Order: sequence, then structure tokens, then C-alpha cells
Amino acid sequence: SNCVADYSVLYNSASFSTFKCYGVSPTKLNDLCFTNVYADSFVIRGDEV
Amino acid sequence: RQIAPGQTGKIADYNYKLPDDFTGCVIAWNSNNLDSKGNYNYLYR
Repeated sequence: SNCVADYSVLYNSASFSTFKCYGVSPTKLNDLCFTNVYADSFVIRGDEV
Repeated sequence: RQIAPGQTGKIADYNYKLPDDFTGCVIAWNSNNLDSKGNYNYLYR
């Protein structure tokens, strides 16, 4: 909260196997503003992702 | 998996792209028999 979010750095990173987005398009994220993000963090087997 | 109408990905927006209403077929096959060497002469943008 209370901060500015350049998603280009994340989306252009080769570090990621997936970037699937379910009510917004990842190309358009920089053209959005919203109340809160909430980031949820954990680890699993790849076969379960 | 990116070669579909309206897909987006590290290939399917930065270079090649199919129309958002396409009519056609996509056909692919494994080629590690012949195109592997590694072979750096295959490139993307």
C-alpha cells in the first residue's frame, strides 16, 4: 500500500515460468491503480502449481 | 504453447503473432534430431 508499482521489471524478467492473470491483463497493469495488492508467498512441487 | 490466437508470452508478443479471430492450423514437431548442435543460430526478438 501507499506506493508506485512498475510491473515492467517483473513481466520482462526471464526468472518466471508463469505470469497468468485472471481479471486484468499483464500488459495493461501499468495503466491500473487499486486499493491494495496483498502478496501471498509459499513453495510447492512444480507438478502442483 | 504460445502459438495461439490472442496468446501472450516471451515469443508471442515480442515478435510473431496470430490474429485475435484467426482461421487456420498450427503444426509443430520435435527437431532435436537435426537442429541441435549448442546451436546459437536460432534467434528471437
